[PDB]
Amino acid sequence: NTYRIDRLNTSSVKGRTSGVALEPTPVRNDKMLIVVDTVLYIRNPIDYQDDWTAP
Amino acid sequence: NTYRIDRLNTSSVKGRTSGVALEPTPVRNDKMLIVVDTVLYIRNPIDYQDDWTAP
Amino acid sequence: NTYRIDRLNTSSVKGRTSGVALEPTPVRNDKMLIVVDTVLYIRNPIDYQDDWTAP
Amino acid sequence: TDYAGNLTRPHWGGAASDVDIHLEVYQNEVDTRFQYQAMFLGLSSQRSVADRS
Repeated sequence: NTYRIDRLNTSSVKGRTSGVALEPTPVRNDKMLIVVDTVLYIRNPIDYQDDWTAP
Repeated sequence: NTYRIDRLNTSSVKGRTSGVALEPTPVRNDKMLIVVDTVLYIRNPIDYQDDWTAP
Repeated sequence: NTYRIDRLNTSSVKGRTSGVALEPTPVRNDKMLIVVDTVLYIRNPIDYQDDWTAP
Repeated sequence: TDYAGNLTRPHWGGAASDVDIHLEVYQNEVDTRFQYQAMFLGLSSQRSVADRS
C-alpha cells in the first residue's frame, strides 16, 4: 500500500590549476512514501421487478 | 444422520437333576446409535482493500 | 542492510449445528528482518622487492 | 446468532420441524460377545458311561 520515491541532492564544481589535489564532496538523499488509505465507491441497487419492466 | 448397530446378550448354564423342569431364560438385546449433528467449520474473510494491498 | 520474511498464524475450528450463523475468525501475522552490518577483511601487502627475491 | 428460522428440513417432521425421523442406516452387524474354546479336551482321560451306568 506504499510507494517510494527516493530523493537525492546535487554537488558543487571546483577548479584545479596544475597540481592541486582534487577534493571530494558527499551528496545527501532521503525517501518519500505515499500510503493508500481509503476507497471511493458508489452503489446503485435496482430491483429485479423494476429491471424486468424498464429499459 | 443416525447409524444402528444391534447388541445381544448371553444365556447362563444351569443344572438339573432327574425330574426337574428346564427353566427357560431370555436373551436380551438392544441397539446403539451414532448421530451426526455438528458442522465443524473455518470462516476467514479477507476484505477487498487488504487483498488489493497485500500478496 | 535488510531482508524480510513474513509469518502467519493458524485458525480455530468451531461448530455449527442446524441454523446458527457461522462466526468468522481472523488470522494474525508478523514479519522479521535480517540486517547486514559489517564486512570482514584480510589485507596482506607484499613489497615488489621482497617478492622479486623470495619464492 | 442465526441465519433463517424458516427452513425446509428434509427428515425433521413436526409442526415446528423439531422431531427427528431420519431412517436408521443399518448394516446387518450385531456384536454379542467374544467366543471361548475349551482346552481341557486333551488334558484329562475320557471314559464314557453313556447308556450303561
